[PDB]
Formats: sequence, C-alpha cells, structure tokens
Amino acid sequence: LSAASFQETTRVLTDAAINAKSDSLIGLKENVIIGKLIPAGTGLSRYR
Amino acid sequence: EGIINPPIDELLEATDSKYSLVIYAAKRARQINAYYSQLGEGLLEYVGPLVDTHVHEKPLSIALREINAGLLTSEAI
Amino acid sequence: QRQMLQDLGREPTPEELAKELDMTPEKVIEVQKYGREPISLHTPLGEDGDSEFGDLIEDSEAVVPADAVSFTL
Amino acid sequence: VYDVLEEVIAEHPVLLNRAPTLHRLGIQAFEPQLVEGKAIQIHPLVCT
DNA sequence: GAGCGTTCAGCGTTCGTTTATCTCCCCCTGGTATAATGGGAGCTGTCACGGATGCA
DNA sequence: TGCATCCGTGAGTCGAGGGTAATAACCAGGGGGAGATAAACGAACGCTGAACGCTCC
Repeated sequence: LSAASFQETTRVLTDAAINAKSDSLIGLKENVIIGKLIPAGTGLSRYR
Repeated sequence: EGIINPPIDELLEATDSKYSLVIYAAKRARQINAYYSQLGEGLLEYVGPLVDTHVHEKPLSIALREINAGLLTSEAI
Repeated sequence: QRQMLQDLGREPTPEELAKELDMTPEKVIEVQKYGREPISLHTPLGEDGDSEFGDLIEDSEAVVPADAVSFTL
Repeated sequence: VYDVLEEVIAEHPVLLNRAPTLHRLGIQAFEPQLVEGKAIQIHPLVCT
C-alpha cells in the first residue's frame, strides 16, 4: 500500500496480485490512508 | 491571560516526556467536560474541577492548571 | 432547418420551422430539448491542466449537519 | 454575536500555515486575537 | 293521561367508497430490387534514466 | 558475447474557474401500457315514526 502510493502504481499493483502480499498495517504512510493513528509520537501504544 | 500561563518547564518535569503530557492533559479534559454534562444524573465515577474555575473557561485550561499543582496523578498501564 | 438557413439567409424562427415540419411549435421546442448530448465529467476546464470539471459540482444527497441536528432538537 | 464571539475564541489555538511548507516549522499554532480589517496579523519574528 | 321530551333502534334509501371493467399512441420491428465492391489523417520536435529487446 | 534501440516513468506550491459535431427516408403491422365507464359493499341521512319517558294540566 505504501509502495503503491509512491511513483509506481501499476507494477506494484500487478506483482502484489501475483505474489498475494498481505499488507500488515504497521507504518506511517499506510496509517494515513486508513485514518488510523500513526505510530509516531502520541499515537504510540505507550503514550495513548 | 495566555496559553503560556502555566509554564511549560514546570509541566514538563512532572511528566518526564512531551508526548505523555499532551495526552495526559487531554484525558483529564475529557473527564471534566463529561462531568459538566451529567445535567442531573450525578454519576459517582466522574470528578469535577479540583481547582477553582472562572465564570467561563475551557476544560483543557483547567486540566493544565491541575498538573502544575501536581495533585493529579498519571500512570501508564 | 439547414435548407431554410440557406434559402432565407437568416436563422429561422421555431414557428416558421414548425409549419414546415407540419407539427406544432411546442413539439418543435420539445424535440430540440431531447436532441443534446452529455458533456464528460472528467474534462479539463482549460484554465489549468490539473482541474477537472467533476470537482466543481456539488451533490444534494449529502446530509447537511445543521439541518440534521435541528430535527433532533 | 460579536460580544459572544470574543468570549469563545479565548484559549483556543489556531494553526497558521504557508503554502510550500518545506519543513515542520511551516505549521505553527498561535493564540488568536480579534482584529478589524481583513488581513491576518502575524508576528515579525516568526516570518523566516 | 295531556302534550311533548330524549334518546336508542333498526331500517331504509340512496349516496358513499374502492374496486372491478373497458378504449388508445408511443415504442419496436421489418422492409425497400438499375448499379454501387478495401478509410482518411494526423502527426513531429522536453529530458534523463534504465532495462528490456533486438541484431550485427 | 557485446552493441543498438525503444519503451516506460517522473518532472512544486497554494491561488483563478463551468457547455464541445452531422445524413434516403418511409408504410406497414402490431404489441403494450397509459388514461376513460358500470358493479360490488357498507356508512351519512331520512323520514319512517315507533317506542319510551319528562314535565303539565
């Protein structure tokens, strides 16, 4: 998901479908897509 | 008469971090607002403002004032 | 209508067009309204390349927040 | 309305922001304060 | 009882109802019998980078 | 094995704003929904007073 949101959006979509890659949602750019809390600063498990 | 009225250096040393402080003041501010919205139920678990309050005030402003006194206590789970 | 423009040298009025068709002017006005074509939403305005026509028209089905809370009140 | 308005804005920050926003000091919160006219007054130190 | 006083009554008496019939234009389909027999047509110039893909 | 070629990708930021063209054309038949008139019941009225009581001579 983060790779798709970068420059390539066809090759990354195409090979992910072939490879069948499940995206674990840990990270920053992909947690902005879904609307969840970014794991950075106040969004951490310990602070929140 | 400003945002900077409770100084930040005094607040910082109480909580030992910076991100810890903002959520800690915010969690308390949520509680005190919820207390004001009982409107007659008077549920036991909520607790009102510990410090005196102006005629009009923001609940977050009250929360930061409580930290400077240091009566309020936070604990990470 | 093309023949009338060439012959009379002026844009014909719908009423004069109507008698040639033998129908009534209201039918002429009606058929003119059906004879258009839609314009594509995904088209550039032309002032700038990035802007698209589809990002300039608002929907009505959205629930306006002020009205919804007033009904509850 | 104007009398009521000054009562509610107090102690409520607003995030100013300039368009390119190269580095994280591009977005900075401030304490608002009403002023006539139609232009945001800003503090000369924070210009750079 | 006189004379009229209130109020059920069930009964007609057609008027109430909704529910059943029945007549009509848009809309879709099919058909024309001299002979007719391979498109117009719109382009083109950024720049670097890289890796596939062709070929000496 | 090396050299030549072409194809795909990317190239800032917020401001301002709405419409585009053209060729046989008909009876002929006929289906199918969209709008126009008499029959089943029960409810307002209607006089039918009749049948009960409410005061009055």
